[PDB]
Amino acid sequence: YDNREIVMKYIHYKLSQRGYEWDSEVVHLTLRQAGDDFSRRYRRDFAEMSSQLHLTPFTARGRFATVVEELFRDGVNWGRIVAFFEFGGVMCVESVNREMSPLVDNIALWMTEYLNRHLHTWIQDNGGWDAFVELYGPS
Amino acid sequence: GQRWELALGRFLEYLSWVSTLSEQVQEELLSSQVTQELRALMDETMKELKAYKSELEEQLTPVAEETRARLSKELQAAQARLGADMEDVRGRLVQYRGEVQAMLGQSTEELRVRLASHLIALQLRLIGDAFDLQKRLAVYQA
Repeated sequence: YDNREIVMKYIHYKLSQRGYEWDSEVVHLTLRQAGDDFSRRYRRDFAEMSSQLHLTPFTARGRFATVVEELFRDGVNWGRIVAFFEFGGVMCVESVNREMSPLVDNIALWMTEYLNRHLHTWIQDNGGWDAFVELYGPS
Repeated sequence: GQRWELALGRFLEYLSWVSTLSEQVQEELLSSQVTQELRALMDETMKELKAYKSELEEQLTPVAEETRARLSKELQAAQARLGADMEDVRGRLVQYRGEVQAMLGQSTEELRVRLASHLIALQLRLIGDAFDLQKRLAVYQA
């Protein structure tokens, strides 16, 4: 329910910063800023989809899985879910920069269910989604 | 506050250059100078971080203690994750070295794409783990 919408607007927003755009709102806003604080630690002393991989329409599900596994290999926290959202965004903007985009909808359904099935359980334990805003809100 | 973060920014900045996987980098990756350097910047990051939790434990004066045998234990483990990510980054480049050594110095693209996969996963988890900390180093201090 919730997680489908949260992915929608977060991907929505990640298009804007690359001169692009395609198809309780305090959650969506805080997560948008968290990904910005996160990304200007990234692109600060890094580079963008520059440390990239070889992304085809057929390997994207493999690289998504490899990265997402290793991201949560040893626990789940809020800072890593922001990375999970940031990574999912890095997928979509590398797509249009590499001439794919209906992949985005796949990536969008590669983040929702993963929250629904394997992340939903940890979310409600540490206070639900409204716990994320309480810890990253007035900051 | 902004010094273990600077040492971390020096670890990430160096890793950033290894993520370029340049001809320069690949030649370097067959030596032990890149993994030796990573341990230094990591052992510096953990040093500045360990000395900064102690620095807080001094001016940290409110001391509600029924939950602080839970507080500091949550953060002594949340720094345990940061040193873990930085150890993993180092190991992922030891495996790359030992893998090309079994290819007589040669290196396939299947290997470099796989290494780039792990480096991205680690950069993300590194930054995210450092984020879950710097916020938890403001519930400690405030």
